[PDB]
Amino acid sequence: MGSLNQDATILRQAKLGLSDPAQSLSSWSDVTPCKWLGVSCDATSNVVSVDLSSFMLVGPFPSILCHLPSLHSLSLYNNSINGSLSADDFDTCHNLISLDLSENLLVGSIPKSLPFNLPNLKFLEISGNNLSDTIPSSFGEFRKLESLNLAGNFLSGTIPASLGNVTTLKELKLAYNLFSPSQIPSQLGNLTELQVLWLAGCNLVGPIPPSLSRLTSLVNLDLTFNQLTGSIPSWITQLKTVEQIELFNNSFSGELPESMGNMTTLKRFDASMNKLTGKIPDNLNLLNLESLNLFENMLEGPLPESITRSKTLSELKLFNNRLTGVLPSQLGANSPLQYVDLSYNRFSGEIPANVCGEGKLEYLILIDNSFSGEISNNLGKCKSLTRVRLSNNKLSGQIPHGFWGLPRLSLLELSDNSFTGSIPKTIIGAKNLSNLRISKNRFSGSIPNEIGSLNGIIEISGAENDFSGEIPESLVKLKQLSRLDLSKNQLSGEIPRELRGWKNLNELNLANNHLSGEIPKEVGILPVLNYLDLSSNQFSGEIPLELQNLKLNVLNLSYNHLSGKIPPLYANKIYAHDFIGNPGLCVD
Amino acid sequence: LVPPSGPSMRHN
Ligand SMILES: *[C@@H]1O[C@H](CO)[C@@H](O[C@@H]2O[C@H](CO)[C@@H](O[C@@H]3O[C@H](CO)[C@@H](O)[C@H](O[C@H]4O[C@H](CO)[C@@H](O)[C@H](O)[C@@H]4O)[C@@H]3O)[C@H](O)[C@H]2NC(C)=O)[C@H](O)[C@H]1NC(C)=O
Ligand SMILES: *[C@@H]1O[C@H](CO)[C@@H](O[C@@H]2O[C@H](CO)[C@@H](O)[C@H](O)[C@H]2NC(C)=O)[C@H](O)[C@H]1NC(C)=O
Ligand SMILES: *[C@@H]1O[C@H](CO)[C@@H](O[C@@H]2O[C@H](CO)[C@@H](O)[C@H](O)[C@H]2NC(C)=O)[C@H](O)[C@H]1NC(C)=O
Ligand SMILES: *[C@@H]1O[C@H](CO)[C@@H](O[C@@H]2O[C@H](CO)[C@@H](O)[C@H](O)[C@H]2NC(C)=O)[C@H](O)[C@H]1NC(C)=O
Ligand SMILES: *[C@@H]1O[C@H](CO)[C@@H](O)[C@H](O)[C@H]1NC(C)=O
Ligand SMILES: *[C@@H]1O[C@H](CO)[C@@H](O)[C@H](O)[C@H]1NC(C)=O
Ligand SMILES: *[C@@H]1O[C@H](CO)[C@@H](O)[C@H](O)[C@H]1NC(C)=O
Repeated sequence: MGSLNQDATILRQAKLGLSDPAQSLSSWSDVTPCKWLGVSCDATSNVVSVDLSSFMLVGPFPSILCHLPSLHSLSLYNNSINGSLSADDFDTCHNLISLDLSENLLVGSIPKSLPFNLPNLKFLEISGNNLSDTIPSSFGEFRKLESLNLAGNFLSGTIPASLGNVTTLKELKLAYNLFSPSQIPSQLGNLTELQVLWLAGCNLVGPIPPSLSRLTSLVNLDLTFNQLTGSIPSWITQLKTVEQIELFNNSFSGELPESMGNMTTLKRFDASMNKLTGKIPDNLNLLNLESLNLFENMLEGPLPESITRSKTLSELKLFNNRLTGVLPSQLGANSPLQYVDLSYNRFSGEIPANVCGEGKLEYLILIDNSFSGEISNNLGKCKSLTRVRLSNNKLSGQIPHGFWGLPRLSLLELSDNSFTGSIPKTIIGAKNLSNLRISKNRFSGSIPNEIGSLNGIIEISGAENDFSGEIPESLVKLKQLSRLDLSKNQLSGEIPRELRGWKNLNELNLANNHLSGEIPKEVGILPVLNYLDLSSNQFSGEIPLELQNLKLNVLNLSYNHLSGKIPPLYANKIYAHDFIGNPGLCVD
Repeated sequence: LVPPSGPSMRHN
């Protein structure tokens, strides 16, 4: 009765200083306090823990809760706790083990007296607020603290060296603050129990200090978005339990350490956006590897064959390097490969047949290589694929019949290869297709009528091929179509007179075909057309006067069989190059 | 509020 009375009173007093518009604390306003929402008691009915996470509470920090004599845990995570923290706010909180104030609206400085008022803390989080001034040097005085998270605030100055005394620390998160340009303090090497060090976006400069080799329990090292320099130290290779190394977007140079391949515990490695030179290490036995990212470096050599030992590898992005040679034939066969971007390298040889072996492959990006040969029929059955960019390679042969109608395929970019054949009527199946980009190839046959059913399509770019027959009347009823480029082909016939469906059409480019008849009147009514190229055709008759409604970047009706008079808007001599090569055409 | 500690999803 007594410790229930005391505690119910303390909790209700706390509640009256907060505002609760979602009515999260209705259960506080007949029943025992130990069964109220967010409230936990020990066996003698004393409140031990108060967890109000995600309760939409608004108001100052309810320091009255610290008057609860057995309170060890307080969470106000993800609320709208506002104002600043006073010294006095934690006067009575000396029993607390856990304090979580992350995701609120706190402003002002962290109190310097906090460690004196909170001597027993193990877990302190104030992540994602608007805190400012410096991290107090007095933080070195915590004798028990295991996890410190001040990530995502506006804290200034430099990371205090005194933090190195807090040798009970297993996690230190200071990422995403406004520190002055400075080095990683050497004293942080004292924190030999650290498993997580997250100093991303902390304006760090210089090398990773040598003293951090003493952090042999690191599981996660994350130093992304700094200007760190020097080698990636090879002692990361002899971390027995390392799972994640994140170094994206620094100025690291030299080579990846050669011994990397023996890091069996490693799940994720990212050293992208650096100045790394040399090769990818070989004799890789990276068994637990899920993700490797080395994009935007100056790496050279092959992708080693021993990457196929990584049977859980799902993400591989090495784009924007100087990588050479042929890729492992067995790549993907025994991996759940999901995202693969090897663009802008100097790879050669064929694309592995079983790259989508386990059916998980979504992105296959290989822009700007020298890949050769044909696309496997296995890829043509890879229904997981959403994004496919194979442009600017040495590829040839015919595309698999199933490859044009994969359900989730959004981008099919094949341009600037030697691909042959006709586009099959199985393209009807590609219900999510936005962008077809097949310029500069050697395709032939008709453009299928089935394309018109794909209501998503915004782009049909198939310039410089050998397409023939008429343009399907289907293509008019594609409300979302933006760009139609079928220039430099063998297309014959006319344009449909009815074009009101093309509300979003911006570019229409049909130059260098065998097209005929008059230019439809409704081209001038099209509300967002800026590009119109119908030159090098056999278009005859009078130029419609409705084209004067348009503001065009490009207007080219040259080298046709046109007749009559040029519309008066385009009468001036600067437009004259747009109409040359037409027998029966003059200016007034 | 805060980006997660993990890989970059920059791709072409
Ligand atoms: C990878 O490399 C670096 C990280 O080392 C990174 O460069 C940084 O990017 C930020 C923002 O992306 C840039 O900082 C800018 O600073 C100027 C003022 O000096 C302003 O234009 C911006 O600051 C304002 O930000 C708020 C608005 O968002 C405002 O409310 C506020 O009042 C500020 O005035 C802007 O943030 C700068 O170029 C660097 N900064 C540092 C510290 O390095 C680069 O962007 C990263 N690139 C990639 C691809 O990852
Ligand atoms: C922070 O709290 C808000 C409010 O409780 C959370 O928003 C809710 O999110 C869930 C989905 O997880 C939905 O069921 C609710 O409809 C959302 N409500 C509102 C008002 O947006 C939010 O998820 C929490 N954020 C975090 C990071 O935990
Ligand atoms: C906490 O900081 C953020 C970022 O400075 C503030 O949120 C918004 O910031 C952008 C500019 O980055 C403005 O366009 C918005 O209008 C800001 N919201 C406002 C002024 O309400 C946020 O205000 C800060 N919170 C507090 C309590 O100071
Ligand atoms: C209008 O289009 C025609 C082609 O239909 C352009 O003429 C070609 O110009 C290029 C210049 O690189 C030459 O290589 C070709 O030999 C030309 N072809 C013919 C048949 O003459 C013309 O220059 C375009 N004009 C404008 C103003 O866009
Ligand atoms: C806390 O939030 C409420 C409403 O969102 C506001 O009226 C009140 O004055 C805030 N307190 C501070 C110190 O900003
Ligand atoms: C804490 O570390 C600072 C600087 O790193 C040092 O000067 C001080 O003596 C240390 N204090 C204790 C109590 O360890
Ligand atoms: C990898 O090899 C080096 C010796 O060349 C060693 O220091 C390191 O401990 C090895 N790593 C593992 C995880 O065994």
